[PDB]
Amino acid sequence: EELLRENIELAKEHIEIMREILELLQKMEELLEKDEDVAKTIKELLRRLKEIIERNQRIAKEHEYIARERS
Amino acid sequence: TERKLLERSRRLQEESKRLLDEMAEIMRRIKKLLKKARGADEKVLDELRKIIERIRELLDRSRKIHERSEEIAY
Repeated sequence: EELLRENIELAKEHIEIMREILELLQKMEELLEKDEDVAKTIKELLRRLKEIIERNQRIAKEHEYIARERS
Repeated sequence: TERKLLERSRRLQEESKRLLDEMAEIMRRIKKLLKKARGADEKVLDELRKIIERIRELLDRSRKIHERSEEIAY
């Protein structure tokens, strides 16, 4: 129960991280807008990155639920 | 299906591990590409420098989460 309780907290933290990271990536886009080839490659990278975070964001929630159920 | 939950969680963490590696490498890629971008404003480029290393740190910490979570699950 101690570990399961820890699992819940750990998962929650991860979700928070992904939230902040998602916020930071958005801030990065603002500055990117503020070389065409370089910026183009960047824009795609953050686009691809964004998608990655969302999926991982879903996983974090999914795990948190698992941890909740596992208790 | 209690064992189902353990198996389910274990699979997800494997996937999530894959994601953080892919993300970290992307961020690394960005830092290199940014430095190659002398054309942009130096101050703004630095800001992204500070921002990215903030993110990179969080991904390191996230990796520590997984490492820990894997211990608990194991």
